[PDB]
Amino acid sequence: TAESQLKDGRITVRGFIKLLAKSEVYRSRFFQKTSQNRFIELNHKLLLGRAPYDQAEISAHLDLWNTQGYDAEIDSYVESEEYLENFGEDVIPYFRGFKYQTGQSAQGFNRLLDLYGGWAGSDTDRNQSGQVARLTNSLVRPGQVVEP
Amino acid sequence: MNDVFTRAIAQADLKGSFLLESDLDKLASFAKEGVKRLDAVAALTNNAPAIISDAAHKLFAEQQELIQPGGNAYPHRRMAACLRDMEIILRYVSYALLAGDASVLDDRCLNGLRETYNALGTPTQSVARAVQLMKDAAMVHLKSTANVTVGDCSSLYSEAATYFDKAAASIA
Amino acid sequence: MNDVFTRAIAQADLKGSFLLESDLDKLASFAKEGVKRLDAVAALTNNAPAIISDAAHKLFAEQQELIQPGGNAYPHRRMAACLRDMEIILRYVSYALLAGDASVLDDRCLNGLRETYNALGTPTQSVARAVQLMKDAAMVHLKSTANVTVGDCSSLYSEAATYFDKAAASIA
Amino acid sequence: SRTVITEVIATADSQGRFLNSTELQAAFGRFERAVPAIEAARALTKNQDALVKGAVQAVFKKFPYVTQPGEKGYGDSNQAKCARDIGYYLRFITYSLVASGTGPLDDYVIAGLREVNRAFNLNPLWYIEALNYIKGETGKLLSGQSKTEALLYIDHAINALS
Amino acid sequence: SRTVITEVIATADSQGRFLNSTELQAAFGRFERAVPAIEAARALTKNQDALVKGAVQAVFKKFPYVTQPGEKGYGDSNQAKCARDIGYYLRFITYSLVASGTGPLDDYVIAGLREVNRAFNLNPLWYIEALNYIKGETGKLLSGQSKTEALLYIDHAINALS
Amino acid sequence: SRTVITEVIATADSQGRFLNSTELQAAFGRFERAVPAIEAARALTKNQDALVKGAVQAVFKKFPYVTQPGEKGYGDSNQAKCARDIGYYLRFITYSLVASGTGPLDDYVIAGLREVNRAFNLNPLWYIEALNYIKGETGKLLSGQSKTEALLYIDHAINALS
Ligand SMILES: CCC1=C(C)/C(=C/C2=NC(=C\c3[nH]c(/C=C4\NC(=O)[C@H](C)[C@H]4CC)c(C)c3CCC(=O)O)/C(CCC(=O)O)=C2C)NC1=O
Ligand SMILES: CCC1=C(C)/C(=C/C2=NC(=C\c3[nH]c(/C=C4\NC(=O)[C@H](C)[C@H]4CC)c(C)c3CCC(=O)O)/C(CCC(=O)O)=C2C)NC1=O
Ligand SMILES: CCC1=C(C)/C(=C/C2=NC(=C\c3[nH]c(/C=C4\NC(=O)[C@H](C)[C@H]4CC)c(C)c3CCC(=O)O)/C(CCC(=O)O)=C2C)NC1=O
Ligand SMILES: CCC1=C(C)/C(=C/C2=NC(=C\c3[nH]c(/C=C4\NC(=O)[C@H](C)[C@H]4CC)c(C)c3CCC(=O)O)/C(CCC(=O)O)=C2C)NC1=O
Ligand SMILES: CCC1=C(C)/C(=C/C2=NC(=C\c3[nH]c(/C=C4\NC(=O)[C@H](C)[C@H]4CC)c(C)c3CCC(=O)O)/C(CCC(=O)O)=C2C)NC1=O
Ligand SMILES: CCC1=C(C)/C(=C/C2=NC(=C\c3[nH]c(/C=C4\NC(=O)[C@H](C)[C@H]4CC)c(C)c3CCC(=O)O)/C(CCC(=O)O)=C2C)NC1=O
Ligand SMILES: CCC1=C(C)/C(=C/C2=NC(=C\c3[nH]c(/C=C4\NC(=O)[C@H](C)[C@H]4CC)c(C)c3CCC(=O)O)/C(CCC(=O)O)=C2C)NC1=O
Ligand SMILES: CCC1=C(C)/C(=C/C2=NC(=C\c3[nH]c(/C=C4\NC(=O)[C@H](C)[C@H]4CC)c(C)c3CCC(=O)O)/C(CCC(=O)O)=C2C)NC1=O
Repeated sequence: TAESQLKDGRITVRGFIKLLAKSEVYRSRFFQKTSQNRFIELNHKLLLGRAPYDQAEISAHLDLWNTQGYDAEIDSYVESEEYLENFGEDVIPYFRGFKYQTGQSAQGFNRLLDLYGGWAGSDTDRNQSGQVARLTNSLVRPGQVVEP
Repeated sequence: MNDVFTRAIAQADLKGSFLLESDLDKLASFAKEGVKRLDAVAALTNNAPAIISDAAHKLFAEQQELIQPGGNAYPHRRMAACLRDMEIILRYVSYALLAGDASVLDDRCLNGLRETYNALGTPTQSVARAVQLMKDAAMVHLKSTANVTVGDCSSLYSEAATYFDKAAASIA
Repeated sequence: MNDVFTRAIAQADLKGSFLLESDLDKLASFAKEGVKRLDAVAALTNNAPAIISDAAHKLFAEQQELIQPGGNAYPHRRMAACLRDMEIILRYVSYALLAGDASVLDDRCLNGLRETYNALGTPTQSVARAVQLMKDAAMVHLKSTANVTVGDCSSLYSEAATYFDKAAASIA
Repeated sequence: SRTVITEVIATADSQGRFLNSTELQAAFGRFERAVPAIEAARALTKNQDALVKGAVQAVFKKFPYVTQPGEKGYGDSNQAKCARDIGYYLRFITYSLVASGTGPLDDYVIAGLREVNRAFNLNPLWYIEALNYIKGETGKLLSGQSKTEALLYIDHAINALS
Repeated sequence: SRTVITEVIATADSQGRFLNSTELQAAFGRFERAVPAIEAARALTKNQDALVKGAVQAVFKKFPYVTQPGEKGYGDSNQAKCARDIGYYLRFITYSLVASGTGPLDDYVIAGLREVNRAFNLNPLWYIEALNYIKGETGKLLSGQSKTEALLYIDHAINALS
Repeated sequence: SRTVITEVIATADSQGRFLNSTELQAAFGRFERAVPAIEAARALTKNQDALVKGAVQAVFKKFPYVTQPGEKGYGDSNQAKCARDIGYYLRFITYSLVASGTGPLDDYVIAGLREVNRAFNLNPLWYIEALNYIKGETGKLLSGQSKTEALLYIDHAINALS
């Protein structure tokens, strides 16, 4: 149905991205099997092409979800000014964090490298681990390292 | 995500065989007694503000050094995040209680929580204590006989206690 | 996206007065025949590919210009689009039937559908004939008494015929 | 609104596929106990006057400060507004009952409740206590399954307010 | 897997809320709908090998050429592993009955079906009409309430194959 | 309807003479037989439901292998109709007890029994075992004469089943 909508032109490519993000595949892979941290990382990486820049992004998006639901959480990504300026209505999202994007922290590059995992790799969730979050400590302890 | 039925099914499939008669008996008993489970899940859902508030009162009346300045629940943003985490953990416990399986809890609340709380400096011992206090406040509510028919639900009490203990032992 | 219950609540709130006795009684009736309604929508869902295939066969037989080069269903792409539209129409018809209200059909399936075909050059008369043949096949598959307990469902057949017919009229 | 049929149809249309076993089972689960819900709504639609006056007087009792002059509770038109408010809540509980879901309750009371309540300076505990009294007396006016449905829906309203 | 319980939890989870009345309503419908389904699963499991033999010979009777030399059904391995495939379909239909949802079918069979049928040239019609034979045989194997459930899942498998 | 007096009438009317000593004496004898049979039938009519149900469970207990999926009796309706069958035969036992002859039995059930059983695949041995259960109880329930002719009638019933 979404592909037919796109072919007719009732929805732009951005609206189709929104529909796929609200689809059951996106949930069953990235939301339902993962903590909220991993979900925010994946949302940034997939709908914005960038890694999270700081911990306030995680806090804001977790509160947005807890108060308004998955649909509002997704809308905050696609209707954001950043998606509209970078990709707009008619461009497919791509990994733009590899080249310096205006306003990014120093870490966004390293975090996108940590998320990437190569051209073959993927955000599967069928791993033996179960889609754990990668950037839990790189976001709140951006520089240092701690052992338990 | 899983429940009891899908867990038995997955075990049987990984083995490659139909579900045996005994396992069908177990799932039939589960479904037959699931009405008590619905009552318990409702007891958690409907009183949840009371559980959260009583647990918060007790936690901050026994562990003062959280609400002190420099304590890690000092401002309203940190106190609000504390209460929000308490509610979320209680929510996933009620979920896992309805499902009969703790997989949703271990996959959405507990698979990266100890690491997050360590990376934020929050004392995971106090978080586990908060979870146990919520367990106590909830058990005061699951044993309520008002508005429900009398019966025995020791099994559901044990199951909910083990879910709270799973949350505590996977945060602490 | 309204059902009979939501619609009736809407008029009741438009008046501002409580729901009466008679309307609530007919809603309870609607609930009682809800099982026959669920079997009706099940009969529609179960046989959807067969209904689409037979309706398509009859339609393409009656209008050979659709198939021949220059027709509106000539290439494989346009035939696939035709069959997909037929299936979507039947899907929304079953949606409306289970909801018991034509609101599901009209609110999303029929808004811009009428003029999209005209802008595409699609003859809407052929679409009306397609959904009419679909209605015939659906009636045939609905009167089937195999594998189900027998009873009166004439209101269900009339309601389904109204849904198919108003879908035809709105498209045309 | 949002009734069991409504989520069933919405979820089925989201994947763009017909209603499979699970959706029909959910619709059946709603249908088979539509009758305790409707009989409970019938039982608590006859007593609406007793319900509204009892709730208003219980709110006055529990909160003495909302009775004397110098506040919103005092006033003939204000008390008429209180009675109208309680009648609206009870009517939307009846709508939730007949819908066999929280839909009418949601999109009549719960949605946009906090800021609407706040911009007019009304204590949420007021209506929470009113609904608590409604809970108390509907526990006895209704027995068994109808009582269960009532308790659940009025408490969902309370939790929304609280 | 997508069941009634799991779909309820995922819907109340993605919205960040507790389980309200409608969700427990659907859960209760599942719980009491379980018993016919469990009995249907017991019957299909008891009558497994006979059903598989019947479906295999139905494939061969309706598709007589398939067993002729030079193509798919020729040779002992392909018959034994036809039996294997029908056993898989039957096992997952019973799994979906016990779970009272189309989870196991949509996961272990329906997801990825067209690609592997295309890449091995397995005609779907063989499986569609073997499932039709099982659909018929449950008419005299089951009866009453659970027959509707078993027919419903046999039916979903047939629709997905087509 | 060949009660003893009925074939008395048949023998009388077949030829031209009136009724002689033998048939009058036989009619007298039957007319004292009428009593103990009448208390037997009354006692059995007093003990209807427990006896018929116990017969049904006895049929289960002596024939457990059918009780699996495989009974023609499997399912609530079919077990209930087993019970109603036993009730029908108990009806006919009482009727033949009153009639002092096999009249009801041979007229209705014994008439065309074997071919009906063949058509409906109902093993008589089940019925026979049920009547052996009835033997067991009627050994206690009735005494002396009533017992004796009741036992003889249900013996003839066994033989009819065989
Ligand atoms: C919201 C509900 C909805 C509707 C109403 C709908 C209809 C619909 N049909 C379309 C194309 C089409 N539709 C048809 C079908 C018609 N032409 C033939 O003559 C048949 C007789 C007749 C079918 C009964 C055909 C042949 C096309 C292909 C035209 C093209 O590809 O440009 C399109 C645009 C392309 C696409 O779907 O990818 C839409 C939106 N789709 C929807 O999601
Ligand atoms: C969806 C499942 C999920 C949960 C629940 C979760 C917990 C979670 N808690 C957080 C912070 C926090 N968590 C707490 C709670 C602690 N403070 C006190 O010591 C208490 C003992 C204890 C609570 C009972 C506090 C105070 C913060 C804020 C700390 C900060 O802002 O640095 C954060 C990150 C920043 C934020 O929320 O503002 C997460 C992600 N993560 C998840 O993926
Ligand atoms: C809409 C959501 C929903 C609710 C709320 C619900 C409650 C519910 N509880 C029931 C019985 C019951 N309820 C309880 C639970 C209580 N008894 C125990 O002692 C505790 C005090 C407490 C639980 C810890 C028990 C034990 C039964 C009887 C068990 C049975 O039904 O066999 C029944 C069946 C009536 C009966 O057999 O008596 C219902 C419908 N069902 C639903 O579909
Ligand atoms: C763009 C060009 C184009 C192609 C190629 C095309 C294929 C095509 N062939 C058709 C008819 C058919 N064609 C065949 C022929 C097959 N069966 C045997 O005879 C042979 C092994 C084999 C051909 C060598 C058959 C049997 C049908 C009837 C199918 C049916 O009605 O079920 C139909 C259905 C038309 C109808 O009757 O409603 C299509 C769509 N359609 C197109 O628009
Ligand atoms: C879980 C999903 C679901 C299923 C599988 C379902 C089948 C279903 N059909 C039923 C009865 C029935 N169903 C029908 C409808 C049929 N009779 C005629 O043949 C019509 C052609 C046809 C309408 C399409 C009728 C007339 C009855 C008996 C009357 C009654 O429901 O009380 C019943 C209730 C009593 C029973 O049969 O044991 C169920 C559960 N209903 C459901 O909600
Ligand atoms: C159907 C949707 C709906 C709701 C939910 C509703 C509540 C409500 N009551 C109002 C007025 C009022 N309501 C009250 C009652 C409160 N103050 C005290 O008296 C009591 C303790 C307490 C009741 C338990 C009062 C005093 C006013 C006067 C105006 C004001 O305070 O804003 C207002 C402001 C606008 C108006 O209606 O005049 C709202 C929104 N009204 C609605 O149309
Ligand atoms: C999860 C459940 C599951 C299914 C359903 C399944 C189907 C399946 N069947 C296969 C082969 C096959 N399946 C068949 C079936 C045919 N045999 C007879 O002739 C009949 C006409 C007909 C069956 C009704 C045949 C002939 C092959 C071998 C074809 C080949 O090797 O290319 C294969 C390729 C792997 C192999 O068996 O070597 C798959 C994946 N596999 C699965 O893991
Ligand atoms: C006085 C005249 C009379 C007779 C002779 C009688 C026996 C009798 N048994 C029948 C079938 C049946 N009979 C039974 C009971 C038997 N099957 C089980 O194995 C038990 C061991 C056993 C009970 C002792 C059952 C379960 C059926 C259903 C089989 C079918 O419908 O094909 C039927 C077919 C009609 C129906 O479906 O109800 C009759 C008439 N009932 C009568 O009113």
